[PDB]
Amino acid sequence: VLTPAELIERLEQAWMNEKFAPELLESKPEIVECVMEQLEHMEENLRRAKREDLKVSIHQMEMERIRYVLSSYLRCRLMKIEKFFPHVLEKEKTRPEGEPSSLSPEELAFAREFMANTESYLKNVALKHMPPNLQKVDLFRAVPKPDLDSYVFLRVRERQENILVEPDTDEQRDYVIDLEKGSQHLIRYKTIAPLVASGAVQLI
Amino acid sequence: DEGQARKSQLQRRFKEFLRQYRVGTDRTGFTFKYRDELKRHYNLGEYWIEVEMEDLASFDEDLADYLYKQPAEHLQLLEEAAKEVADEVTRPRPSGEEVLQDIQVMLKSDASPSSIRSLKSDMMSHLVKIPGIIIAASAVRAKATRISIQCRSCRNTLTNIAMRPGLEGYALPRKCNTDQAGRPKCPLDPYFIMPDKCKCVDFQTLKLQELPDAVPHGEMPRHMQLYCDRYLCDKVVPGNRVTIMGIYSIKKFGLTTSRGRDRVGVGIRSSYIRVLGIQVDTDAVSPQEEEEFRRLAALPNVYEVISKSIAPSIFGGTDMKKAIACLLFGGSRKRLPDGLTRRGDINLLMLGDPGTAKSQLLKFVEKCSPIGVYTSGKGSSAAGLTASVMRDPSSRNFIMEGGAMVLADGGVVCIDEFDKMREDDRVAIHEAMEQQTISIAKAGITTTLNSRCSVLAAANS
Amino acid sequence: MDAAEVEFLAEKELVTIIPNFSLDKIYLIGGDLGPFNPGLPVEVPLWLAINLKQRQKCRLLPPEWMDVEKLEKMRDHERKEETFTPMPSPYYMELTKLLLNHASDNIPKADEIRTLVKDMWDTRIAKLRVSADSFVRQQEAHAKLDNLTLMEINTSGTFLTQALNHMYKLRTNLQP
Amino acid sequence: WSLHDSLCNTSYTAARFKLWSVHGQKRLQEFLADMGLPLKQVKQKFQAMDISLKENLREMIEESANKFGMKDMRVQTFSIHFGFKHKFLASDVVFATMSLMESPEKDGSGTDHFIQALDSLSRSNLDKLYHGLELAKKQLRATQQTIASCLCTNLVISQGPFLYCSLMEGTPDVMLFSRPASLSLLSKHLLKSFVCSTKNRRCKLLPLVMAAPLSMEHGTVTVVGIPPETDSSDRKNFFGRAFEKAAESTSSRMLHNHFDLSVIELKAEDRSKFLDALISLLS
Amino acid sequence: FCEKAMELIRELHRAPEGQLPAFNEDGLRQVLEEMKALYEQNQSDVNEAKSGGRSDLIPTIKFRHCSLLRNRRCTVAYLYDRLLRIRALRWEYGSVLPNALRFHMAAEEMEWFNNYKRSLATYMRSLGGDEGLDITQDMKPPKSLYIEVRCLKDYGEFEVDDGTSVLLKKNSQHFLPRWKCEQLIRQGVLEHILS
Amino acid sequence: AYFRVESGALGPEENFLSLDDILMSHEKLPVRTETAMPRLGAFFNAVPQGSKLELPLWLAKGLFDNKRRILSVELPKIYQEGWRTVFSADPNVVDLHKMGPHFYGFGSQLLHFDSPENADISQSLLQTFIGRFRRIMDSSQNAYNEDTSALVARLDEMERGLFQTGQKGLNDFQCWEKGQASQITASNLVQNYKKR
Ligand SMILES: Nc1ncnc2c1ncn2[C@@H]1O[C@H](COP(=O)(O)OP(=O)(O)OP(=O)(O)O)[C@@H](O)[C@H]1O
Ligand SMILES: [K+]
Ligand SMILES: [Mg+2]
Ligand SMILES: [Zn+2]
Repeated sequence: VLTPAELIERLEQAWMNEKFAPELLESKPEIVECVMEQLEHMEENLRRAKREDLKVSIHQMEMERIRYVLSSYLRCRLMKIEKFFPHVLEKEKTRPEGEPSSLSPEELAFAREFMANTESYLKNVALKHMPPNLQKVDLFRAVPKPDLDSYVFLRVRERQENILVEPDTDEQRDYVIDLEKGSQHLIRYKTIAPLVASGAVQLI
Repeated sequence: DEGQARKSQLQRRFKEFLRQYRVGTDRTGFTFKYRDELKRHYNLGEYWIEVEMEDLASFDEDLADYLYKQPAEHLQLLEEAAKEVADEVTRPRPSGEEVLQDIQVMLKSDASPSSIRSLKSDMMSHLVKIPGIIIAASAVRAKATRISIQCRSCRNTLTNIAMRPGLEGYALPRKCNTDQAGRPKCPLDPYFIMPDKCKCVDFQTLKLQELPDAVPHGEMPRHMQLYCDRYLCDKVVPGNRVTIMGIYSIKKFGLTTSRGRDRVGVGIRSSYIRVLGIQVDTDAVSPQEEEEFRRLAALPNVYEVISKSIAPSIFGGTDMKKAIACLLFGGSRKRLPDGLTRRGDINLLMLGDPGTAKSQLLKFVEKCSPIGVYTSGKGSSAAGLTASVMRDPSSRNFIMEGGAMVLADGGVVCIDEFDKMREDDRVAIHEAMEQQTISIAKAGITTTLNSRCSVLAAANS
Repeated sequence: MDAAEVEFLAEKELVTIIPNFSLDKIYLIGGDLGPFNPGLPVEVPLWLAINLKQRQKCRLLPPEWMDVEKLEKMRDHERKEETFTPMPSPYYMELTKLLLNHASDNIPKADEIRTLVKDMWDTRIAKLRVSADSFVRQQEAHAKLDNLTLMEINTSGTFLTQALNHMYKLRTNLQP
Repeated sequence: WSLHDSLCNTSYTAARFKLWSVHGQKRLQEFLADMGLPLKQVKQKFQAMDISLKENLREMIEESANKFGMKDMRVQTFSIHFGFKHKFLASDVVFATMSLMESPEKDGSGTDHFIQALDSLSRSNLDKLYHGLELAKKQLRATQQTIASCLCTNLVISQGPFLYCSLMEGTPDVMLFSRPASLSLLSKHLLKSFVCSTKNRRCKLLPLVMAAPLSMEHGTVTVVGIPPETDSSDRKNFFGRAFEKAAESTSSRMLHNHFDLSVIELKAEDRSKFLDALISLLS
Repeated sequence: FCEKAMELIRELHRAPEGQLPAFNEDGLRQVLEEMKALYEQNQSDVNEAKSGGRSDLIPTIKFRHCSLLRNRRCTVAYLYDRLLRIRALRWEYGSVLPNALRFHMAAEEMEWFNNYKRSLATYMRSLGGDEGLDITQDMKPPKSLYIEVRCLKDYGEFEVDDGTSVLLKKNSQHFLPRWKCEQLIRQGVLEHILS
Repeated sequence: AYFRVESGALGPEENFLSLDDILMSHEKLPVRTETAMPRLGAFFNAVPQGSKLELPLWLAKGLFDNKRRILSVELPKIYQEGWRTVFSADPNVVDLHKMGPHFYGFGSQLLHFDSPENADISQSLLQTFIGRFRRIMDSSQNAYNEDTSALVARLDEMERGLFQTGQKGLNDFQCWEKGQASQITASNLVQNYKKR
């Protein structure tokens, strides 16, 4: 079991990773549930305290900071879900059992509702009035996919060796580098995405 | 040594002013105003800054006092300090930007101006602030900042000789420094200037006329010569009303009396102003202004608002004030593929009874138009309205001088007393009013000028 | 990320204050904040320090590295070197701004400190500009930026990354 | 401002030099000559003036004023400095705040003018303070012009027990003095100038009643009363109760809305009537 | 050919700040009518190609099919961009829209907005034990627990706590907790005073 | 919270829902017709074989096939050797706004037609971007509270996006340093709706 301070540390780490990643990252139900529970317990405890105290104000300020971080993180995830909904749903549909999910159940319900609402609107406003063979729009092709070739700044948390930098399509130009702990690099996201997933690097 | 120490101390103080000056408060925030401006301008490739005298006085009153009393030396020290600070703000620099550039320091103040008439001898070599109107501008010419000289006989060279700013020359060495032994002596005046070794800046000369309201009763307006250089060059054009900060100075020509100088009076000298800063008076758009203009254009009654703003002192004339608004804005000039042009300017004639504010309307439009010229038909001629051919005093050749409709190009020309104009003079305006050009074929000059102006005329029946 | 969020991150750094009130140990989710006793120093996060100062409850103490001699040595070293040198704090600019804006009465020689921090910031920004120009001009695929702080990266990161994305797409046009 | 403008627009020096007169300008020139200050320097903005003249300015001004019959040129006050630039005397801040609050720019309401004035007192809104300084300069010039118009035309007429001056709608700047606070301050400055510039000894020991138009729709006039102007005045005012007693005895339509009882709103037609009662009440 | 759909696209492109113009009903109907005309001509051409074995008509059929696809693409892009602007409305103003903004939207767009609003409310309710977390608040990092607010317009009663309310009238000032004033500040009803 | 669909013109295919891509593909492109085209003569009744026409890029992309059955495509003059040589001399002085607002996006999509000059078009587009980067970066990050009309006059649509990003970064830091980044303000849309 994590200490509460470590829990807030992981919350901030996920916040920044989601803020800079070009795609929807992996869901973290434990972090969200634990943080919400911590906020609820702190609110209850403060309800037992007197209003005039300095301690109550300090506790409230800390809770405000935690709440802001959680809200911003969830907003970022929701924006990504709305931007790429067909592809998010497709990835979730065909996921292997062992592999971790990128959607919480509630996010999944939200995404399904978003897709159905948008499709029904498009059908009812224009597509039903088009010629019979033009009535189907494949939303999978109409909505752009995440661009995984984006450049990101990262800080190394755990040393990594033999990372393959590919400057272009030509193989002969590709070379290899080392990532040392504490070092900071600017590199394409596609090369280092598994390291973001495992926690070896932090996106800044 | 002692003079060097004093100069170094003053330069250090100027440098500290540039490094440390700040604007703001502890409630809001703070900005290192001049250091930041220097850093941004240098990155943009614009090697100049403008310094407020009040800020310098706030940092160090003695520095401002020295700059006012002895502008030349202390301005040079301030420019050196500016160059030093520009290196520190931008010091690691990208390839092809190794060489540090000189910085021109402009001067600006909030003090009340003084008139041309008030410029007296006791103010010579001082910093002065003068309002006026630009009446003439010269061509852009090259002025040496650094020269290298070479000996005719021995090819001995002296390099990187600094030049004085302004309208001041240089006296070459009389004798060469080569060894007397072995070689036949070098001739007197052995040194010549090496063309390709010279570093030059752009320079300009201007005539500044006194403000019309400042002229004493019954006197012709006076003017003064202005010397501009570097980024001050080509900023103003004839017709601009300006306030200039500068050094009241004297032309330093050769000491010798070459061509047997024979002046009508002895010990007389020619004065001029060495310009250190220019401020154009209303009589680029900031983003705040642009947003405000977009707000005005979107008002549902903008047409009514503009009409109400035209000559608000006149009691009625709502339809004539609406038509003048259209003339001020104008139409769209077009060029068709075949090369034929369609004009976008609007011409308006007021023909009517006496004492109906026709002249007052013309006077307002002169002030309101971005470019506006007021003339009288009685006091005009065909050459005066379009353009004239005359002899150049210096060259002994024919030149061209533009008239009212060349000075009003891109704006409005208000012709009062249009009925009093002679028929031969009126007829000279037909081409300019429609084709918007002036064709000249006289005295060996065959050229065409632009006259894209709107005519606003008034006359009696 | 915007600058307010980098400042939010910077506000989690620990500073020392002397309170004028008494309070028992506080068990914050982030971590315990020791007992507060009038006249004695205690370590708290920067956000709480600023809040207590604004409410007239504490006096702030400058960090150890906020010393004119040390800062002058650091500025000289930064100017001498070619890469980025290690900074006294990962949020030196934000800490300087907050502390000097809110507690200059508590920090002697605040003007000199501000000027030295400004000098360091200018030098490092110029080094970052050189790095970006070299990245684009030489057509690199990767770069190392050690000892660079979050605020420095955030000042021009979006522009550089967008330019690099466009340049990569232009470099990979011909691949079918 | 410039030293010349400050001398011309300060009620103290402006009243003692009688600058509304033709000989007052000559007296001011004599004062400046006694100082040894070049005219072009005193007409320049104080900040831009040469520093050598500023070294002993307060002492020399005090000495010259003493020679010219002004013994109270110097006052104990306070100043505040911050930054490199910002320096203010207390009275400057007072004047700027007053001008922001009593601004004649009617695009903004009076609750809107109150908000501007309150904001200006915070160092974050420094631009508002400078704007208020400019407005204060304009208001001071207007005050001096109105005082000159009143004194030159003999508009301050002595009834038995008090002096009476009435502003008319033909007056140019009347709009700037319709608000009660501006009218009160103007009346005090006018009384000081009048007491300095009058010959009759009796009229120097009288209080003042001043009226100015308020609303041309309802025909209402603002009436203010101030006590006699003396160097040791207790600053005590009896006009509120006198006004209430005159209105009751005469049955005029008066409104007490100002927090000061010496400022009233009166129906213009009743005015004449009102005044007679007041006279009979105070004589 | 596809110039009407190009007008549809240009209208939106000319307003890159996200404002919602009035729904272009006539333009949409024009595009649909053109699509029907193209489809009928193509159908006649296809029938003739089958009947008489004329190969020369195939390029014309391809040309018309491409034109139809272009019209469809422009229509769908226009509608989707409008949906994006409407979605932004929810996060910028709130759950209840001003009537001025409601006027520009089509009825089907209002139905879409209502459905999206319901889905967002459900998700926000599902996060926590009770009432969940309303992630439409806390849009900026917090600094102080309390703030000073000035009323920019008359608004009437405003509930601080269930027990107590305060009357919002123009140019009054209140010292209040930030989390109760954030929404009204974002809507332009209150102004945040810094001193 | 409003983010339009982004351009995909520099990639292998453009984005279906991108307004910029639709406007870009509206632009014309010279073609030569390789087959008689009946019943469309009214719009250019048959169009004879070998005729020369200007078609929108979307229409040319639809009819084009690698074996050149219906039409063959010719490059616009802007992408031919004559102008490529001008670009190499100094890419900073060419006005890419007048020479096609979507200069890079249009040139990128021309590579779909398998011209013999594909390698030269590709290399030119890259060098032009590299040769113009420093000026774009400097002007965007150092023009503060000034008129930028002359700084973006010659930039194309893709470059104007970068310039806006650079200005945003400069403005955000200036606001933070001046203490304006902490005030809670009315939303951007509310400001543009209720005060514009
Ligand atoms: N409608 C008006 N409103 C205000 N002032 C007016 C009006 N008409 C005339 N005036 C004033 O009366 C005088 C008219 O002189 P002005 O030179 O403007 O007349 P004019 O119509 O041009 O006459 P003229 O044909 O004799 O030259 C000016 O003082 C002008 O200000
Ligand atoms: K001669
Ligand atoms: Mg006339
Ligand atoms: Zn020699």
